[PDB]
Amino acid sequence: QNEGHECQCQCGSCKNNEQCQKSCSCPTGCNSDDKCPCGN
Repeated sequence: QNEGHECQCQCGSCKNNEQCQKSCSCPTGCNSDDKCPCGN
């Protein structure tokens, strides 16, 4: 499915890969590379 959730993380590292967009494992707060726990 969208095995993560709606990522929407304002991190460039997120905001590029539609993989993480739906398959990201970060909290809503993740809008900073510093605090990007994303497995993509």
